[PDB]
Amino acid sequence: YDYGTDTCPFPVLANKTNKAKAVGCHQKCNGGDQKLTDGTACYVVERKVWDRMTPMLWYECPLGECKNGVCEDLRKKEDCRKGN
Amino acid sequence: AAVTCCYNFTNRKISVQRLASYRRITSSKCPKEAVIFKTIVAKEICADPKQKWVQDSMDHLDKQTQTPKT
Repeated sequence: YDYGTDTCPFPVLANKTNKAKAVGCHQKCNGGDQKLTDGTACYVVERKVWDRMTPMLWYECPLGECKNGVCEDLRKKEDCRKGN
Repeated sequence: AAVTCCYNFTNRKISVQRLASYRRITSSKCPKEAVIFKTIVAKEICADPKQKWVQDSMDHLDKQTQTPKT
């Protein structure tokens, strides 16, 4: 009973724009490595940090761009929050 | 409670015997509206709200919740 490795829900953080962004660019999914598509907007934030972020409160997040499943640092920061 | 998004959909129907519950992604902050099915072994699977089987499966799950038999 297998499912595609690209079908798992992915953790995100919302911002002041109209679209949330991915927390990192990869995660385990259905026994394999779910890598988001190259060029996906992401935050350079580890899942373990995201797990314990206080909901609702605004943080400053490091912006990035996915390449080969890694959120590459864009040396820019923006307001982010857990909870859409 | 809305802290995930679906980036792709499954491209095959899930037999309803495998399905336990579902949640809808309606937030415009996600790339697309989605349905997340939770299976009987706690897998979370993103699915297209526009496919009949997805809509039929939500209907069937809602009917079970509404008419349990002791």
